[PDB]
Parts: sequence; structure tokens; C-alpha cells
Amino acid sequence: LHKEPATLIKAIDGDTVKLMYKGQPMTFRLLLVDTPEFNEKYGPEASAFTKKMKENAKKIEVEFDKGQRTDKYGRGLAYIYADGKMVNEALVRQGLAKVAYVYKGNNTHEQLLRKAEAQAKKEKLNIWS
Ligand SMILES: Cc1cn([C@H]2C[C@H](OP(=O)(O)O)[C@@H](COP(=O)(O)O)O2)c(=O)[nH]c1=O
Ligand SMILES: [Ca+2]
Repeated sequence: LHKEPATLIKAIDGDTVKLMYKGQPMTFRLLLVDTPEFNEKYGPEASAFTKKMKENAKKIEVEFDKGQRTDKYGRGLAYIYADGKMVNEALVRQGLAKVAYVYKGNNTHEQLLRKAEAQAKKEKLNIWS
């Protein structure tokens, strides 16, 4: 897997974001996670966590996995990093997302994330409280 540059266009919610990638605007959906919807419990907290993490980053990177890079809605599917720190993992580690949508061949960081979720749940963080 390889990290590639991108720039924030606009935060959207917990697990989607509008980025410019290879010079083109594109909505990205974070791999391997599910945050609550904005109108659901912890949904505004997820949105807020992702917004700050990206808006504060001096450097955003996109990391595609081995399989599908685009979902059926045209959303880019990637691991997203903010100053070298993975947003997907950080959401899970804070109990602001569940590990989810783990499809064969786009699952490189599954075990890293499941270990974050385990710790989140142990600490009864947020969704696990
Ligand atoms: C995260 C992810 C979602 N999607 C699809 C599955 C779900 O389809 P349906 O819309 O038919 O339920 C939807 C979940 O996205 P959201 O969690 O953003 O709704 O996106 C993928 O196809 N691949 C993925 O890696
Ligand atoms: Ca969601």
C-alpha cells in the first residue's frame, strides 16, 4: 500500500469527506468503518472529530487498498491520514466508529482496526459507553 497526497476540500461527516485527489474533487468513504449518521447518537461527535482532525492537518494523504477504489455511489474508498495519523483507526480507537464493511481484498488494516475497537470497547468509550 502507498500513501498519496490530497487536499481537504470540505469535511462532510464522520466517515465521508470531500478531497481533491489527482487534481479532481472527489467524495471519499473511509474503509472498514461505520460512524453514526449526523442525526444519530454520537453522530455529531463523529462528524466533529473527523472535521477537526482533517482541518488541523498540515498534510492529508489517501491510501487505497488492494481492491475496489470506488464504490457504487462513485465514492473513493481509502484509508485517510492526517499528518501521518490514520483517521479510520482514530475514529475506531475513540469509540466513534464500529469496524464494518469489511470486504475481501479491501481489508489490509482490518486487524489494526479491530484491535483499536477492542481497546475502545474495554474503555467503554462513546458508542461503547
Ligand atoms: C465502506 C463501504 C461502503 N460501501 C457501500 C455499502 C453500503 O451500501 P448501501 O448504501 O446499499 O447500504 C454503503 C454504506 O455507506 P454508508 O455507511 O456511507 O451509508 O456503501 C461499499 O460498497 N464499500 C465500502 O467499502
Ligand atoms: Ca455511516
